[PDB]
Amino acid sequence: ATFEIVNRCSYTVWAAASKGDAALDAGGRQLNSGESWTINVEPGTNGGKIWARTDCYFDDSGSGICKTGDCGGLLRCKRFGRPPTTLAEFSLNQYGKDYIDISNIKGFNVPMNFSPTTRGCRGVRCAADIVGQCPAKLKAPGGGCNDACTVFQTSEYCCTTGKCGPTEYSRFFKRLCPDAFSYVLDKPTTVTCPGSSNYRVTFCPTA
Repeated sequence: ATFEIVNRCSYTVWAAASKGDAALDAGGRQLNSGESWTINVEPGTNGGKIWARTDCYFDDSGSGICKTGDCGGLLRCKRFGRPPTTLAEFSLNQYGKDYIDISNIKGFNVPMNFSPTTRGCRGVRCAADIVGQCPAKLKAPGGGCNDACTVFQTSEYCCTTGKCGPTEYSRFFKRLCPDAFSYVLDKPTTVTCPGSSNYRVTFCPTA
């Protein structure tokens, strides 16, 4: 499947693409405002994620640090990034279907639209100003709005017993972005697309 990752933000982002134990394609790249990066993701990829990282510094060897979404200090991500990170999540060619969603379960850093470029399903978007409206206890100094599991590490926010309800904090993310997951057991906002669809992830889609 091909994904075109487009940075419509007015600031630079460092895009990242991983399936948790391996890079997808090059795994990361700098995108200045307006730039597009086309990657290929192998069919059947399960549990892939794409996200943006902000305020990064990397040296010659592709080592350094980002204020949100850092993936162990590497330009080319092999592992998932540190919250807060708005996530585009996908599982491809799962019994003939592709499954996409956007999640705020690991917080929010940059607004995102995640849309097929082929026929047969609709996209999803979380474009609200979550960082500007973020509850004081969830604000991340680096920028971004953390989820409550990252901040407080309780069974209720992290849904560690597999039983948990919505919370004042998950309702905040849900009120601003109803089409994104707001906690682990939220009513799914997954979109089912034809198997082998192609996609565009756009950062700052309204910008």
